[PDB]
Amino acid sequence: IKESYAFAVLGEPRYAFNFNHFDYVNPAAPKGGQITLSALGTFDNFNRYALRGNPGARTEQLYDTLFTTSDDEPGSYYPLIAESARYADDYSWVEVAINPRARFHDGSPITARDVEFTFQKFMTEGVPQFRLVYKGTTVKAIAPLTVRIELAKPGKEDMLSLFSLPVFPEKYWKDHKLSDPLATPPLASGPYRVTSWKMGQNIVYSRVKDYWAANLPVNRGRWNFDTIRYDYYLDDNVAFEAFKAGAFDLRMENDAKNWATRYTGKNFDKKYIIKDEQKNESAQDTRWLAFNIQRPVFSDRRVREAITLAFDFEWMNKALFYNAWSRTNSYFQNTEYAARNYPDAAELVLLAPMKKDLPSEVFTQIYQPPVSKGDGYDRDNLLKADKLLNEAGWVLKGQQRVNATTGQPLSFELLLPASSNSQWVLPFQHSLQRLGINMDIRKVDNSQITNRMRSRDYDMMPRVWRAMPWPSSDLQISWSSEYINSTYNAPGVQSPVIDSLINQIIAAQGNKEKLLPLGRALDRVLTWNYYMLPMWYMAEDRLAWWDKFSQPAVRPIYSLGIDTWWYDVNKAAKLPSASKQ
Amino acid sequence: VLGEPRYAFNFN
Ligand SMILES: [Cl-]
Ligand SMILES: [Mg+2]
Repeated sequence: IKESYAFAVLGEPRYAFNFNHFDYVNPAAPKGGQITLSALGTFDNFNRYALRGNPGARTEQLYDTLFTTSDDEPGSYYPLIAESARYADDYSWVEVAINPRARFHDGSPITARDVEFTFQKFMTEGVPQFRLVYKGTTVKAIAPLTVRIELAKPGKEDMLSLFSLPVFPEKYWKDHKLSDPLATPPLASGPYRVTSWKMGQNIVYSRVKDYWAANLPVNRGRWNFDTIRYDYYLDDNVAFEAFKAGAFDLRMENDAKNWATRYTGKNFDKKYIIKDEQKNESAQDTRWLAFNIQRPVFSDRRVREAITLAFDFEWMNKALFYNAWSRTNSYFQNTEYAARNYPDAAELVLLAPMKKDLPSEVFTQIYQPPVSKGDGYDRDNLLKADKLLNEAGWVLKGQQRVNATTGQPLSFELLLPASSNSQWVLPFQHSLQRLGINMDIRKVDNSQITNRMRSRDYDMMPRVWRAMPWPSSDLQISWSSEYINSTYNAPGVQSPVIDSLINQIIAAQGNKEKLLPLGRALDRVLTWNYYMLPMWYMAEDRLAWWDKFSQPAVRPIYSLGIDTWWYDVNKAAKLPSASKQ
Repeated sequence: VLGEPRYAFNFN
């Protein structure tokens, strides 16, 4: 039986038990001031954990958890509600000691019974994947401030995942179904509390100035602003112009042409607005176009390959995007687990038993999305697309691509959020037309796209694959057969090859020597099957803000660290007064 | 954060 104050998914946590604060904070950061942010689309309720609805910005952060993660490590956990934990070396059980100072916003204590209540609330009224993941687990208050967690199989990551479960107050949540949207904020506990809102338009968070955990090491130097306000915009172009007029304080710029040509005006000449390009060498979010492979039009890997050949990234980057983007090419982008080289011996051991069910390129080639000459008319790529289509039974009848048996035109719908800039869409549609393929474009509002995304009610739609710094057991939610309805399986894949590799990843959790070939092997399977069409990423954060903030000397690796920023009185005094807005 | 897709439906 061991006792610890910190845990890490791989290796050891960076911060010793006696640590005072994170390397990437200023412990003396002053409190006060407001930061105003934007959000795209709309929202209709306050329950992030419901089975439906459009949850408001930041409503995933309303609650403290047992342990909280550092932002400069891939997965290290430090005390928040918990003070410590005793556990067996096989990570099949843990007893978590609750800090007696822990409180909800109404001043009532957070107890072991609240943790037990919360686990059962998610098991019985949470999203379906929760009960599937935790079917073999129990969470029990064995003393007023000690929760015991027991797993049916050794599962370090299952255990640490529950360390991030929001701890609900039973006194409130006994009267609200977890699956139902909430028209008003729930009783919560975190350092910021919703204090006003306008449904669909804005949410205002206020700093909880007697926050019980304000001086814990994980919170020192953080949560400095007195007010965090989110204003919603239906149109990113409207949001961008509002930023430049001073309507909100900080913008993450995802539009290449905006960044290249439109950060102009006397607010920039007067140096009221700062631009920063922060390069990062860590795991990267990546953009893809999901093929719904449960729909007949995309059931054939050859058709998915042909449509991928029609996506001229080199032309798009040069002509539309100021060559800002890099091509997506891995589900572990910019990490050690990306399959950037030929398979090594250990990978071949894992893959050879499944060769009957694998594309042969998994063994013979390094995955590379198509490269075009960059003029929109890459002859080699488009002739190969035509041959793949022909071989798949989709032949030309005149200028139209039709099924060689039924005569049905090859046609599919691209589902798009109306809020996003999508300058690549007509170029893609034009390239497809030149293969005889019709792509209908359907732009829909924020709530509709959320509902349709969740149900996979699309032929194709853009998806973000969030940065995964190591092959996590969470891969099963997005890819394994049993979790098909989690809302995270974008292509709709149920493959025994994927299932077996992810089962091995889970059995090898914590073991980096084993996870390295397994992650690379899984990358090969997911990429070579063309389940999605790789779009782009960039290994940098393009940020602009009104010059009213100061920052710690060190930025975290895995977050922008805006929660470590503070309102700088000296800097703000030179800006025009917010009374003009 | 580890475990988020276990707790909630996808958004955005
Ligand atoms: Cl600092
Ligand atoms: Mg289900």
